[PDB]
Amino acid sequence: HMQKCPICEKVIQGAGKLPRHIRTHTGEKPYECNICKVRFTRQDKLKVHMRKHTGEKPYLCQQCGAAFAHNYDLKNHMRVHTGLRPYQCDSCCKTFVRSDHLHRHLKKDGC
Amino acid sequence: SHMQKCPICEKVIQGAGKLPRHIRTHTGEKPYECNICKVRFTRQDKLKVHMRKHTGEKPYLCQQCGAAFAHNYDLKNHMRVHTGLRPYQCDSCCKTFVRSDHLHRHLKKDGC
DNA sequence: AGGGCCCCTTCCCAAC
DNA sequence: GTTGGGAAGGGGCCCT
DNA sequence: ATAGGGCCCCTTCCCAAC
DNA sequence: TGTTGGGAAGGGGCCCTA
Ligand SMILES: [Zn+2]
Ligand SMILES: [Zn+2]
Ligand SMILES: [Zn+2]
Ligand SMILES: [Zn+2]
Ligand SMILES: [Zn+2]
Ligand SMILES: [Zn+2]
Ligand SMILES: [Zn+2]
Ligand SMILES: [Zn+2]
Repeated sequence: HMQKCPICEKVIQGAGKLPRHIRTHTGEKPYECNICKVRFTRQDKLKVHMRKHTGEKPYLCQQCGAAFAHNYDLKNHMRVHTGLRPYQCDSCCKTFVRSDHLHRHLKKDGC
Repeated sequence: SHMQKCPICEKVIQGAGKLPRHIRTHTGEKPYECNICKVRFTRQDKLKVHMRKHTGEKPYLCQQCGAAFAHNYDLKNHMRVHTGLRPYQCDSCCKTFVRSDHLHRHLKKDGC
């Protein structure tokens, strides 16, 4: 369930997820694309890469017809139609539409 | 409880008794206050470091020249003039840096 | 218990 | 100054 | 044999000085 | 302009004491 990496000593969660993390140290990339033969450290990244060769964006917006490569990217897009800005800075009260936009504002100062 | 997940951000915090310290990063609580300048701190060890401003203590002394410094990074920087050593080196560039964060922002800033 | 698969985060940087 | 696509990496969840 | 406080180490970060 | 660097923020290991 939880284990420390023998190289970086950071805690890795999830059973069987340690070899995947160690590949970020060793750099080994077992999964290879059948077309461009670019190698990848993880299988889910290679699967996403194969869609780049076809241009497939399977997740479509119901309102504007916009296509996205990831289903969670489509949920981020729905905020354009709903106008919802769920992230807010408790010091400024300024709102954002993505979490990293709020994270960028907090690491600054003078706010 | 050498390892525990924070009840707020669900991230793993290591070390016994280290969770309330991490919780204060969420709440902003500053229970440690310098009684001279009234500046508040979230951690006791950060208060001790701040006390050196008033005591003038420079506990980091060089073993060769004997110069005293207030922070460990001052001594490490000062050791460079005794050595000439630049300790951090990229391998996809063989470019040399003086601090660790200089190498990190070089491996993540376009370029090579 | 470990493999797919997906969700989620920040970082970079460009379009706007 | 705001938005967002791509990518790296971590963790939850399902199934066999 | 153990848990918590103190203490000091390390890192990346912003961003200003050089 | 690029490079250097001071200090903040935060996480983790070691030691001492109960
Ligand atoms: Zn590691
Ligand atoms: Zn390919
Ligand atoms: Zn839409
Ligand atoms: Zn704000
Ligand atoms: Zn937390
Ligand atoms: Zn003070
Ligand atoms: Zn010296
Ligand atoms: Zn390089």
